[PDB]
Amino acid sequence: GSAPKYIEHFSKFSPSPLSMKQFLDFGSNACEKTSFTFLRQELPVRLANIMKEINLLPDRVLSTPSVQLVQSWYVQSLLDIMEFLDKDPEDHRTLSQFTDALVTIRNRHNDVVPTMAQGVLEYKDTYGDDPVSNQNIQYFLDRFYLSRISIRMLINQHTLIFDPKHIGSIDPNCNVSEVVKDAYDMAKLLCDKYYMASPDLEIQEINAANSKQPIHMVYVPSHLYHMLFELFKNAMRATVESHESSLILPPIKVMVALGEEDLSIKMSDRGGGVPLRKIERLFSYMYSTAPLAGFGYGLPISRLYAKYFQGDLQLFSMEGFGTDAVIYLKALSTDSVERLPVY
Ligand SMILES: Cc1cnc(Cl)nc1-c1ccc(N(Cc2ccc(CN3CCCC3)cc2)C(=O)c2ccc(O)cc2O)cc1
Ligand SMILES: CC(C)c1ccc(COc2ccc(CC(=O)NCCN)cc2Cl)cc1
Ligand SMILES: [Cl-]
Ligand SMILES: [Cl-]
Repeated sequence: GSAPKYIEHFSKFSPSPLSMKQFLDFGSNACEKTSFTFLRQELPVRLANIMKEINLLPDRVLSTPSVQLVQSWYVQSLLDIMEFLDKDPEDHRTLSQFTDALVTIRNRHNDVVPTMAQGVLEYKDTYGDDPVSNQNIQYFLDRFYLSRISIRMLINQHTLIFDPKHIGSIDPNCNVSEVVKDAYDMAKLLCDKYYMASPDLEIQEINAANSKQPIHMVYVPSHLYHMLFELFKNAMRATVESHESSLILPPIKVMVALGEEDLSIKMSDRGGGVPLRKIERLFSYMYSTAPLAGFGYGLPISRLYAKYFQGDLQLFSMEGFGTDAVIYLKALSTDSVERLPVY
């Protein structure tokens, strides 16, 4: 076969990060031909850059089953997309079978998260959980997962639009507070199910420049929902379990602030907090892997969604009181550009 030749060829290119504007323009919308000619080049590039990094893991990680399995999905996926390079953009049947091909590739990779987690596990028992192993797992999986978020983004934008308000998974007029309440409502529903007490919500907006206007942005609301959901679930558990022997149950307070460049979402809880020394481990794939806890993408992945369009997600706590979690997002669509791992 040709996979090592392909990987090698296409890893010579750099991925091309897109901005919200580039994304919106792809989606308003007859330029299917153009998304196709873009993607049949860009996907192999992104696949091959990440595939190259996987193949440079030491052989005692690389030869484990979990990694072999995902390596075979990547090989197959890239091969699926090769078939279209010499194919004819004008032939409407080329276009339809390429969409079929993206969906098949999306389904194929759906279970990477639990697959990789078996690899982390196997490595922990098999070679240990020393700080140096931790940094390497961190470094690799943040890049692997960021890369994966970016590919799904490309693919979702194509299949949603080439099957008037929403542009695939981008909402150009996303009402942040609305996404906050929806994620609260959903986490409350689970909290009430498993704990039979749930905090309330207080939302406060601060629109610095337009004191009274509701706060809107261009964003991917499913991502924002993922992050808000994981935060609510954590804050609820902290709040509820820490106030079991007490009657008052503090609310979870969220502030949504709009600056000139940041759009910031703080979620404040009175769950008793975490000492400073234990905070980093909440972002560690390795320390948060062991053979309400069932729901959510997790902290480390929620931070990647934030980073993905040049934002961040940070935690700061006061042991004995509670924790603030903040999502930092870029306010302006012009500063929202894909952040892709640097190969
Ligand atoms: C990471 C995670 C994943 N899945 C779920 Cl279900 N829970 C968490 C999670 C982890 C840490 C936290 N802790 C520490 C904590 C505080 C209070 C209790 C309750 N005690 C515990 C002993 C007695 C009552 C337990 C733990 C936070 O301080 C915290 C972290 C992130 C966060 O976003 C918000 C937070 O409040 C909160 C949630
Ligand atoms: C995500 C899964 C697949 C996973 C599981 C485990 C790992 C671990 O990867 C390690 C572990 C230790 C070291 C230090 C070292 O001794 N390097 C020498 C290299 N021979 C380097 C790397 Cl790349 C990565 C990814
Ligand atoms: Cl990163
Ligand atoms: Cl932090």
